[PDB]
Amino acid sequence: GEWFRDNGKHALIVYDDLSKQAVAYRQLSLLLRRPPGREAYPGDVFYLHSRLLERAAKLSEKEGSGSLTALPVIETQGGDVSAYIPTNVISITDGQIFLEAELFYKGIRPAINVGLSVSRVGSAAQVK
Amino acid sequence: GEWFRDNGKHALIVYDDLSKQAVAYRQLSLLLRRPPGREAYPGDVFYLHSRLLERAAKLSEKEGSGSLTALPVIETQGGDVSAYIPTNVISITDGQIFLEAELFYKGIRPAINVGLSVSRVGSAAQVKALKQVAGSLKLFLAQYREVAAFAQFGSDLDASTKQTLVRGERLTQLLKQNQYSPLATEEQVPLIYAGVNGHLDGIELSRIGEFESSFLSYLKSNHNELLTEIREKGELSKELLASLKSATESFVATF
Amino acid sequence: SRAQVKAPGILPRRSVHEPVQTGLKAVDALVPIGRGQRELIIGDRQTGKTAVALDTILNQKRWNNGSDESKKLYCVYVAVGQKRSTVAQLVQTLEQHDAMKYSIIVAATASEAAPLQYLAPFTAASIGEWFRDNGKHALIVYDDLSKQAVAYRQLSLLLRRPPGREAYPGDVFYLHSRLLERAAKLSEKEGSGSLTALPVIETQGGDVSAYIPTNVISITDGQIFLEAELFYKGIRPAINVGLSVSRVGSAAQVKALKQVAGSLKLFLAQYREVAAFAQFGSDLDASTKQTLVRGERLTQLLKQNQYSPLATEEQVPLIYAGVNGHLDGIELSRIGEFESSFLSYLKSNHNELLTEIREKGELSKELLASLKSATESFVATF
Amino acid sequence: ATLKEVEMRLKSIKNIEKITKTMKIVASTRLSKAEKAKISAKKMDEAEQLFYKNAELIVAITSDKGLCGSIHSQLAKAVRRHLIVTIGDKIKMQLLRTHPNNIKLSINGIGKDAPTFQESALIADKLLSVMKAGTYPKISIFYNDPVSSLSFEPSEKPIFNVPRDLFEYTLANQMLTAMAQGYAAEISARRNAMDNASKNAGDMINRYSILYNRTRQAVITNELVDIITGAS
Amino acid sequence: SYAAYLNVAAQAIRSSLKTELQTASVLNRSQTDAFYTQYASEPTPITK
Amino acid sequence: AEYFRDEEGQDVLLFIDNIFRFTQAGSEVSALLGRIPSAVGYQPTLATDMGLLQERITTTKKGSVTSVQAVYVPADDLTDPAPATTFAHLDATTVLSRGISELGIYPAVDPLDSKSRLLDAAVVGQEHYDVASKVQETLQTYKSLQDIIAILGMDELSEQDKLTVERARKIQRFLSQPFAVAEVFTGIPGKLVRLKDTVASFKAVLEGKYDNIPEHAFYMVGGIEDVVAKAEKLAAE
Amino acid sequence: AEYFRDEEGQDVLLFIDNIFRFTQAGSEVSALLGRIPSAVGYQPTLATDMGLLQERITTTKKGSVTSVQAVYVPADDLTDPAPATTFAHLDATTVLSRGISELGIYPAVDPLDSKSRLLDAAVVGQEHYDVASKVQETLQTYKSLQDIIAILGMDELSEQDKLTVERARKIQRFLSQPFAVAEVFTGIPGKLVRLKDTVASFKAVLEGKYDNIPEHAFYMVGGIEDVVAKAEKLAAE
Ligand SMILES: Nc1ncnc2c1ncn2[C@@H]1O[C@H](COP(=O)(O)OP(=O)(O)OP(=O)(O)O)[C@@H](O)[C@H]1O
Ligand SMILES: [Mg+2]
Repeated sequence: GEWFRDNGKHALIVYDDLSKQAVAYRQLSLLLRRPPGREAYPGDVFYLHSRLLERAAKLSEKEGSGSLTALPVIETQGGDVSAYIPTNVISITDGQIFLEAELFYKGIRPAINVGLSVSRVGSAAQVK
Repeated sequence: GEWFRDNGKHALIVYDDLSKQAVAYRQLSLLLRRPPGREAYPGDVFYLHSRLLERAAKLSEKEGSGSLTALPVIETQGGDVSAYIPTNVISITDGQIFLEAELFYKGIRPAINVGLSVSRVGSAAQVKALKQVAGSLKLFLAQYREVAAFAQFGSDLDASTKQTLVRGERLTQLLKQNQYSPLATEEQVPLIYAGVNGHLDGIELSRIGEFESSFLSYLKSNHNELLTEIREKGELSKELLASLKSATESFVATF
Repeated sequence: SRAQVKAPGILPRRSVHEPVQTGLKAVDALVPIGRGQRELIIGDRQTGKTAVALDTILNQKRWNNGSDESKKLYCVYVAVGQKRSTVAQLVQTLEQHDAMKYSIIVAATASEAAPLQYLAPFTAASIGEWFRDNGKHALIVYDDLSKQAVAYRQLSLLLRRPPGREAYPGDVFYLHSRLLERAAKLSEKEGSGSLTALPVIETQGGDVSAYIPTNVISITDGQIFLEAELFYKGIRPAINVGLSVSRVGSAAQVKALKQVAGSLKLFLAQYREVAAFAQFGSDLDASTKQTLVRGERLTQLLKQNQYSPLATEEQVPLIYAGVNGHLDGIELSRIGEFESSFLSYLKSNHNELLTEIREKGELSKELLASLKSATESFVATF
Repeated sequence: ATLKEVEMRLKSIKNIEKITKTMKIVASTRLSKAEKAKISAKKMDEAEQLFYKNAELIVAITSDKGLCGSIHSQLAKAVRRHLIVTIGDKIKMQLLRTHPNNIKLSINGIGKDAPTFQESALIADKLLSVMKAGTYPKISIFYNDPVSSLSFEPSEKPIFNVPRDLFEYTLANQMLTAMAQGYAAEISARRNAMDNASKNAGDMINRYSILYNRTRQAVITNELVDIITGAS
Repeated sequence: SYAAYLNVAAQAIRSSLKTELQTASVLNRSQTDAFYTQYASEPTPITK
Repeated sequence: AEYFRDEEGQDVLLFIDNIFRFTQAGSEVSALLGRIPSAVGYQPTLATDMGLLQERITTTKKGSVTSVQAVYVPADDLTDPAPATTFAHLDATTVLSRGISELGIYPAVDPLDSKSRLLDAAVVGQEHYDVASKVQETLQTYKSLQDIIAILGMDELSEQDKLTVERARKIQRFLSQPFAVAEVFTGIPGKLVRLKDTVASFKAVLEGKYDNIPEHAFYMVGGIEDVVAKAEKLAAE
Repeated sequence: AEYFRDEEGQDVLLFIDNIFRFTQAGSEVSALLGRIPSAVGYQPTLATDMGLLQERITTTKKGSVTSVQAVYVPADDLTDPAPATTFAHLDATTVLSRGISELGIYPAVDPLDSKSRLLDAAVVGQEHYDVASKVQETLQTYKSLQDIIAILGMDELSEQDKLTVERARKIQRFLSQPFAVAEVFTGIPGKLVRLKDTVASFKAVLEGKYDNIPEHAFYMVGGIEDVVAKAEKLAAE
């Protein structure tokens, strides 16, 4: 994506899903005897994701006006957003679209919980 | 026990108790510095208890048709079965007999929770005389276990539940018995019969023990032929059920 | 004096029989602290612990200016893990109140190397032990031992010693034990001195099952448990009278306060039993409604402001008026107006009752009857 | 936070759910009698009402036991909207907080069982003896009516030598007729209320059953992190 | 008093019933537990 | 203790206070020796260390070393490995609970949480087992109704359960006892009661013979033969 | 900041966002430095590595530093070693909580867990102190009744408690406030509310002046005058 970005073109990146990248990094680490932290995850999972998602940036006309848009996906156990990896990616990211299973079964599809959902840049991108 | 199993004989093995075996194995492994797992236990505790238990078996005729029967004991703290070793053994075994403190200190003895206890195999092995009479005891007890919560209210209860409350009390008082007094099937089937058929309803709940101890003496003294036939045949003919109804009613009336 | 000197043994001690007067109603009347005792002030963050220790320090002003060296109690405050500005504010409070002249502060602050945070409590203990060994009396407050444990853990792990529970070292119990029970009450043979310890502990999430709380609760003679649900309800200090306990008990209590704390404790136990039904007070039975009333009035009665400690001459009349039912007619919101307006009355019109409660130490019948009279002569006007 | 806390919370909630289930059941059993009573009493009332149909203070009725939902709330509110003799402690308290000087008489202990003409007649007698109710230019009875098996509505009903005996008798008749319908209504509202309560208990159990499992996984993971770091 | 007159006449018609016919309902009709207290000042509770 | 048993030929009793700290110190010494910590932090040798201590406390032909062991339960969790392992060895328990002194009866032993393995008809006799069982039934019936007694009152109870609560309060109080050592502080003279004089004294209360008597006559009296006298002397006052 | 404090003597304010990352970055490197890990996975030096930085952020006789620090709480676990250690280094602490955010009440501050050294009558005044104490009491009464409201309902509650619950729902909603930088993603324009106006408003609410205005009038408005204006607007709808 950073090629389209750096050459003036617009890209979008979907990660489906980062929970399993985190699991794989936990595996790779624990097999290297890296001491486990919270939820048995290594201490550097935040660094695993932050240096991935910070690359999604909108550049200036000095660089060429490219942009990379990141839509990471996370699976939540039992619907709890208070878990370690979800909270980390919520800290990194600029918003969340929370899809709730209760609404999905009710026939509300897409199951956007408009309450927990927020785009902290918001109206700036929205069409006038 | 495997000697008896393999020589065509029948053996029973009671492990009292395997939780302490798991603790011994944990000590043994941690002092050997083997890598622990959950609950400080080694990895293969499941392979300890399975390798122990499922040596119990009933053999084919090609092998002498012996058997070895295992009654493992597990001490559960606070009655929680979520623990690791209890979960493993509950998963290895063909059933469980659940003894509850809540029933024990309320004077029920043995404190068998009929709702949680299950035999997934033995119902085929059960004695026919007992099966015929006790088939409905599961249902009557399952209904009593519901109504027990509503009992203390009184007259407000419907008659279709008062009957349940009358039966289940006598049944629970029947199933309790003193220790080191194990009863023969010939003495067990008549009592479950009197109960399931509601003949004890005319007796005060405080006197069931007097009833049982008396009843045995009557059948033994005046209807021995029927006990003899029950244990010689193991199953109740059309005619034996009738003679048992007659003896039970003639006793209850004159009791 | 060396830091890790050995505590005194069985033989030279004498039993705790004299009070460490805190001036806090909820303590002196329900969980008394004696001279020679070890009382754990335990509670979650920002719950009132340092306030308890500091009110205890500040209440000694009425005795320490005295000439009778047997009553004055010197103080030592060990700030372990605290930031220097908190010690600056504490010294400001003690200077304002003129309590510094009888207080030593020992400060192993956060920026101090972990060895010094581990070592400061022992040196402060050795400072107090001088007063003990010279026939004087001392009160050593540790704020707080959890952070000494954290420092000892840092030291141990960087020394590559193997960790135990919760990453702590194996011998943390031996760290705190040989610290705390250096507190003692010595017999006339050894100079009658005393050292009293008030270790603070900080409970995460209210969990007393944590390793260091589980240890220190086992070393101490009692615990003052501070809880935040009580704080936000205006019960301040937020002492859970049900979780708090003293193992020295009545022996450490002022006699006049004992004579009423017995009934106070019984009634608050009855309240703790019925309290689940507190909100639906109307539909309950007469006796349950009465118990709820009296217990709520007493719980409100036990509250008092910060840096405003009370004399026992001011505690006895109030706990009496509460126990003996007089306050039942007073609306729960006016009890604050009561204890303020009553003592001012007692001091004005009935001074001899306070003078005798203070001097004689015991409520005599000739005096208890006059106290009943003097409380009726107030609830009537109130 | 810890396992001993979540498990104790869950046990308390399951106890609340059982305590409410038994209450629902007993309210379902006690109903048939109340409905028989309401029908018989209303069948009596129809006869006496027919006469006024062809020709031409407040008593407020509730029981003393609560946990019946809005039975006392709606009726105290209807009485205030109309704005006194209170049968039952709860309407008594509702009125006493608002207008303590207006209460003239209170009766309690009646509602523990299906009403009868003994209670109604004795209440009428003490009423006509202490208050001399028959002199008042107006008398009105406030009571709850079971408009359906799952709802109720408050209601006011008037009380206007044949005339003397007739009024004195119709007083007891209408007090009985109101007490019966209020008893049925409160039983029904004590059967629907505890139903909602038990279902809310079930939802709370289904939440704490996730919180518990999360704490279980966390506890195991951390105990094993400690063991491993000790073993490294 | 006329309602209570009917009450005592009912008791007369009721106790005169055969002792085998006095079903639990007939006893229930005769066991009013109510208490009364006139009123915010009010005296002690009085049985009906 | 073992020497006085095997070399003095007499029955002795050994107090250990507190047994929790034996396991605590074992855990310290194991951690220091570098042994892998087990569960919440105890030594793997916990059960075997407790065994090698306890199993010397036993009866032999020359005598018996009896033991009364104080057991500190951390965080009130009877499932902590220390008390859990201790319980496997001891067969009599005596719970001194604050919830009994809060209402002012000493010794302050909980009649219901306290329990014994030896409460068996083959050991204590059927006459004693019946009395004990009906005591643990009356007290438990009372402890079942307390919510009802509070929210409602004692009038709502049936005449049966009103009698049960009366006899339960009388029994709760009669289990109190003045110690022969409390004579100094409490002043009360102190007395001890034989097992017969106790079993029969409670049988008489359950049989309702002394239901005529108030509860206070049971409060600090060593046996019913003195409860009668206290009743008389209180009524005469 | 320290040069501005000491060398220039000016007044300084230092914003640090987010200081948890310092301890996390130390944790990431501790394992590779060759240290045995402590609790849930942090480095041994957490408490002192933190202190060496934190104690430099302080006011001195030479100059003043006003420090605002953001402290991340992982997994919403306020008990994580890092926040638990940071709480001791701060004079004021406002804990933003997720529940208050799901309820829609931005800026999501937990009115109870938030605390300050200056909330004493000697500084803020007795009126202010008592208003804050009554707010906290109302909200804690509301939080103690939540189970009852979930299962039983609000009908059971007493007359004082229904009022306290209505008033708690108003108060917790009035602590909401729109921010001029949040307008882009909330739409509601910003409001700045003076201290005196805030005290007066919450006093008027506690004293019962506005029991006649609905809860929605308090949401995401500024002062009490805006509550009245919005009440009139909603009524006109
Ligand atoms: N009796 C009281 N009345 C009113 N406020 C009190 C009382 N006691 C304490 N407080 C308040 O509680 C706050 C905490 O005081 P304290 O220093 O005792 O807490 P702490 O237990 O030391 O918590 P930490 O040391 O973790 O900050 C102070 O701001 C103080 O104003
Ligand atoms: Mg402090």
